[PDB]
Amino acid sequence: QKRDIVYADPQEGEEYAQVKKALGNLRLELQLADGSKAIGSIRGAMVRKVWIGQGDVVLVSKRSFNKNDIVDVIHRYNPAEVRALVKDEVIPRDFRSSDERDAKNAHSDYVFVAENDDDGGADDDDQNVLDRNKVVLDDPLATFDEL
Amino acid sequence: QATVNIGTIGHVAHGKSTVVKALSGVKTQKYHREAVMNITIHLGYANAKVFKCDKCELPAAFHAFPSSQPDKTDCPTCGSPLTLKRHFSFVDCPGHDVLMATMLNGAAIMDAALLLIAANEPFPQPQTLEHLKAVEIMRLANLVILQNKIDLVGEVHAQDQYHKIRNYIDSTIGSNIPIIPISAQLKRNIDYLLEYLCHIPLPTRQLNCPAHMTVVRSFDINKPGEVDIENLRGGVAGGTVTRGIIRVNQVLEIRPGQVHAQTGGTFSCTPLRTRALTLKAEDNSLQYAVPGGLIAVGTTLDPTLTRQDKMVGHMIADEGSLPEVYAEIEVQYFLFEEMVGRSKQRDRNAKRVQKLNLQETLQINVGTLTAGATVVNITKNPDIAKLTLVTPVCCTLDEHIAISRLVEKNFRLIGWGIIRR
Amino acid sequence: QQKRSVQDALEAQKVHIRVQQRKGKKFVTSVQGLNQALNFRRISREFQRRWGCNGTVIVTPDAGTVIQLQGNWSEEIKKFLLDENMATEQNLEIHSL
Amino acid sequence: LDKRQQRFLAACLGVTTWDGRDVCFYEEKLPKENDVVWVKVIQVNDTSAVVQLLEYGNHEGIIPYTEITRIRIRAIGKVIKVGRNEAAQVIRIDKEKGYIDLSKKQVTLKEAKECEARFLKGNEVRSIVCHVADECGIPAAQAMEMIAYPLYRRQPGKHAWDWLHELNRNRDVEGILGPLHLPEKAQKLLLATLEHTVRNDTATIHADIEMTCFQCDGVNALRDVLLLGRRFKADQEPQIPISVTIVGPPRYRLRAKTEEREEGMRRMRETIETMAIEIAKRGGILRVVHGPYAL
Amino acid sequence: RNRLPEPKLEKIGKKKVIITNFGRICQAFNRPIQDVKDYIEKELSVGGNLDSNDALILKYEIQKSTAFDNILYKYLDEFVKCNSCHKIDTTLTKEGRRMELRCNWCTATRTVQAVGSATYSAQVGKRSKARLQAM
Amino acid sequence: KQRESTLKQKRLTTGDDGDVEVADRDMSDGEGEDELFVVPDVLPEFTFI
RNA sequence: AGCACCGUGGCGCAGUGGAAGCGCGAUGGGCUCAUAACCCAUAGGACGUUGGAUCGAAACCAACCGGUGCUACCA
Ligand SMILES: Nc1nc2c(ncn2[C@@H]2O[C@H](COP(=O)(O)OP(=O)(O)NP(=O)(O)O)[C@@H](O)[C@H]2O)c(=O)[nH]1
Ligand SMILES: [Mg+2]
Ligand SMILES: [Zn+2]
Repeated sequence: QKRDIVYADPQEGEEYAQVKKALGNLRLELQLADGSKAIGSIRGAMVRKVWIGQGDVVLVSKRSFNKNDIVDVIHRYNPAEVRALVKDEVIPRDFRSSDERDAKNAHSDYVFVAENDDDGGADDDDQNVLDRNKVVLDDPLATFDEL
Repeated sequence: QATVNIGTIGHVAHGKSTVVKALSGVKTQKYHREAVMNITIHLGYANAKVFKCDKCELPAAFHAFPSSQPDKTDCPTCGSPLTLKRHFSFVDCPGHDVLMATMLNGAAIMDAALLLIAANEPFPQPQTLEHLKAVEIMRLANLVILQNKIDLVGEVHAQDQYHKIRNYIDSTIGSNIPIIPISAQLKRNIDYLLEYLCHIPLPTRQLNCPAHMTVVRSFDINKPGEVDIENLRGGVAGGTVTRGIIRVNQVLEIRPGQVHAQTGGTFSCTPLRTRALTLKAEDNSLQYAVPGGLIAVGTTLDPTLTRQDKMVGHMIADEGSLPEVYAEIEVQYFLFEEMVGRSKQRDRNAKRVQKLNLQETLQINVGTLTAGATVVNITKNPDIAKLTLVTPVCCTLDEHIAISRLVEKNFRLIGWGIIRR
Repeated sequence: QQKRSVQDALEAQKVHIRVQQRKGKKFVTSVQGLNQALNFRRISREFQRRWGCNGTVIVTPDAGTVIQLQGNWSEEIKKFLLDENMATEQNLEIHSL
Repeated sequence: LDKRQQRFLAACLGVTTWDGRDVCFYEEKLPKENDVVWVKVIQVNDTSAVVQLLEYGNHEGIIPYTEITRIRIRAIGKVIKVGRNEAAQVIRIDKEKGYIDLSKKQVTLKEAKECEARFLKGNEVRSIVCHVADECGIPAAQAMEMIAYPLYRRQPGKHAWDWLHELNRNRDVEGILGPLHLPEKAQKLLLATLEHTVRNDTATIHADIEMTCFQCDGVNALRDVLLLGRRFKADQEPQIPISVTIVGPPRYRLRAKTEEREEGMRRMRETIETMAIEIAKRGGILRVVHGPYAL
Repeated sequence: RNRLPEPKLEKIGKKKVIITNFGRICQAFNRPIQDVKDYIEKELSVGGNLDSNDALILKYEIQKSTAFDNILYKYLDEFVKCNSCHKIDTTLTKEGRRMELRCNWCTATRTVQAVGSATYSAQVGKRSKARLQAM
Repeated sequence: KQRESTLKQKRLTTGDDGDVEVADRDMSDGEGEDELFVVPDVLPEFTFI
């Protein structure tokens, strides 16, 4: 179909952030990967078409007319893309603060690294092309004899 | 035997028994110590002889073990025979919160100590500072400051640290004591360290005044001995001598002696007469004990108690020599302004000491004693308290006392005192 | 005095909390390691009233005076014993998550 | 050594055939109605099951389905299975051609404890009298009938084990051979009955001395106390030393384990009294925990 | 900041969780199989085994996540990771009774102790069946 | 598909021996990816975009 | 350092002299629209090691080794 991954535009609202716990009446509690503590909401195209769990990472928006009102979840990042994001160069895995930075909660927590793609297979596509219009030897039984 | 007693102070997690492990090559245990993990709990002792390495000042590399360095009779570092200079004992005084009182117990024995700080923590913790003021009661002159970890973090943070510490010291205690790098679970830069210990002078002591000994250890009975003569392989008054020559087959009096209960409200304690069976220090056996060094004076008579040390602050002398036993001591006390050992944010933000008042739990650390006291009188003359001690104390000097109070399930130095008596 | 002090500030008194799961997303929780002197009826009956729960005052052989609760609570079964001299902050096992 | 040799040899065999697996323990062919018995489980067969007794030969018996327990079980298999040895009692009994009918569901609130004990005693009696009998000649039937069977008849239901008209008498004390008849097999009987059994295992507390208190003479006093502690004695074992655990400085733990009876209790009490009253005047006083146990 | 294989999961039967990468993980911090397995299974207070093709099985049910990591963190900061430097190259020893562990990248020795839980587990949670089996 | 097979049960009622009959037993999930089965082209373009 | 207890299938254990079993497992089938639940068939044992007692045992005795608990704290 289409892309499963988008990047924040720093202008026009939109900043990465992580869910903490969940609260009633469609709202939840939400915390900033630089700033202090927040409360979020959700949009009505995700009211039960999409479920945003706790400690899932998402992309907010912010109000244009007035800051420091409330913010809203306008997207979700699938776990597949979270590991990728966090790797590259981008967001902290500790979500600066955590609850708070002055209590330094949840210490390392040493890196995990998705270094598990290659298993030591999948080496060499640099080899032969077809040989056709040649008589060549190639009888089986090979190895079968060492005498 | 050892001639000079060298202690160890420093907050826990900065090394204590670690530096000792480097040099001596031995460790201390009691079983309980393992179960709580990296708490030392009671006191260290070990012995390492000094013999000068004769082309050594600071050569680049050698084996990590200290046997190429002193505590050997041959040298491979200079490749030449060795020659005696000195011999030392070690003592390890705790750095954990609770263990203040037992640091105090072992604080009047020593003739010097090493402060230990590490680069992995903040500038001056609370417990470090409290150690220092504790010292100044008993008024040691020689002191040495060290950085235990310098190779576990960079050679940048090291420098800073050193500058700060350097500033702070010689603005508290003069002599401008040196601040020195070492390693001692990698066991390097001993040569450096050792050179500074060599220069620390002979202290003076009296060898012809009536006997005085300070006990801090007891129990050596068995397990085995099991068969034959049957049990055990009688006990000890394992401690230091300050005065006189403790020879074998002398007659000794224990001057706190056996404690007897109150008969209504007044208690009595009767001395214990005992004989020296043998003097044992290190793995060697002595025929006479010279002041300085930990000598295991072999005791005699009856069983019961003195399991690990129930000889806490006990004084041994010769027959017909009696340090005066006092049940009541008139203490002239001076308090500090800061309740050291408090941990809140930073050491410098500390709370201030509350005045000494009637009817409060004290302690009273008279030398090696840990006697419980209650204030009954603040009046006799201003700033004098007539304090009644349940556990009797023997005066041989005017006595230099550190006073400890409970702050929150643990005592924290509050002041110092001197007995008028 | 000091003896008792140590023997208490550095020995025994170790405070167990644990969480498990009954099914799907239902959960359960316990506490153990609290001294016999304290009334269990008064602590349990507090936890309950401060949030839809369900206590007990179970006594089990060689583990006794052990109390459990209904729901996942780990955080608040630690928090409430911190400020209140019930756990020297050193004896706090969590087996949750 | 023909003993060693016989063993190693007979791992390669070809086995020596022996009576371990058959022959009725008592006279009777079959029990009376409502008698507990000790059976073995040959199989299940869905509709009830076929088991065998062991107290009387290998003779069958068959429990009927819906007669194993009160509870729903669904599967019969996973309560009882096969190869077990279990209790059961009787309901009906045909002596005409030997059908017997049993229940496991009427054996309730133990009772099957008695069954264990009973069975075991039986097994002892039997395995004994064969090793006797077949060193010389004669089949087991006859030797049995002349040694085993009398003591089940003479005194009613006292077995050939317990009360002191039976066999374990003749392990303590002798003189009961007389009213029975017995050639050479008397020898082999009594001597196998010794060679195997065993009594077994008994208490072994360890005196505890707490020599609390003081006095211008403790150690010396403690030594004197210690010297009378153990040997002492010796005599044939049980003994009473070694002695051998240091606990604390006042507390000394002396062993004292017996292999034979309550007789160790007397020795410990006497030793403690001598040490405490006559001695312990030169040192502290002797106190007991007590003292015995460990257990 | 070391690199640890990111445990990876499967939801089979909507009860069990199979962990494929088990074998690889245990190798990495240089500790054996059975001992590591014990700690995990004790904390969660579930059954399941290993065996197989060295993929673990557990009766613990969770919504599929990367949140298995918390468990591993506990194990690694108790057992393997020295409190001198912060670094795993570490190697277990047998010293005295209930004494173990050594560091070797600066050789500051450290002891630790091993779980043998058995204090309180509650009860969960069907009955009838329990008594039936314990018949 | 299994979830579609779990929504075909049949039926309620506590007990039929000692154990329970319940349908549904809760699920509020929910789906991940939606893999999207990539091969229009992959590698070369990625160094420009 | 002694005392006490324990050592049996991958793991936890049963088995007081006629002497290889059970529960959890692994692997492969069957029941079910699927999954739990539940049946069945397979392979998997120096009964810690050594000596001794015994017609004969894995079971009893001794020696050593390992594991765990308790008391010991070692000039
Ligand atoms: N890398 C490194 N490790 C060190 C250094 N000094 C000590 N350690 C480590 O720190 C640990 C603590 O040793 P220890 O001396 O018991 O600390 P302590 O401060 O004496 N304990 P206590 O506070 O109770 O006296 C030891 O395992 C040792 O390996 C150092 O300079 N570098
Ligand atoms: Mg230490
Ligand atoms: Zn390290």
